[PDB]
Amino acid sequence: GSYCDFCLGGSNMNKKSGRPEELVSCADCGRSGHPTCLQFTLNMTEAVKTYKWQCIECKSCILCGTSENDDQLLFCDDCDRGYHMYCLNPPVAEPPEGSWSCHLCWELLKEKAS
Amino acid sequence: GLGKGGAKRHRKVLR
Ligand SMILES: [Zn+2]
Ligand SMILES: [Zn+2]
Ligand SMILES: [Zn+2]
Ligand SMILES: [Zn+2]
Repeated sequence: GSYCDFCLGGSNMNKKSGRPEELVSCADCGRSGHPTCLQFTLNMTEAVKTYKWQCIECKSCILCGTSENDDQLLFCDDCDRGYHMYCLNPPVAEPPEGSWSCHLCWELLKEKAS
Repeated sequence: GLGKGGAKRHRKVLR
């Protein structure tokens, strides 16, 4: 069931669009969101569709998995995987406060391109 | 650079 935390409809019923969609259900508490509503992307939506995703309230560092220094955690808005900027492989300073694509998507990126 | 925020996104800002 669940519903988008923006319209509170469902993954087959948009409350603000009157049409079906597919929310993002957290694998910790169980709250959902419309990808289009979260400003998500296809890789993120797709990613989060098949795996955990975990709402931001239950977030964590795929790297650590403690969400401790979330002040550094990087929310790859391309699957949701969170990494403390200083946890990544090619660490960053702050910049990915929104975009970012983590290593999963990236290596998938480098592979995607041609 | 602005704090308008088209939606909210993750990041969790105190609950
Ligand atoms: Zn929505
Ligand atoms: Zn949650
Ligand atoms: Zn970490
Ligand atoms: Zn990613």
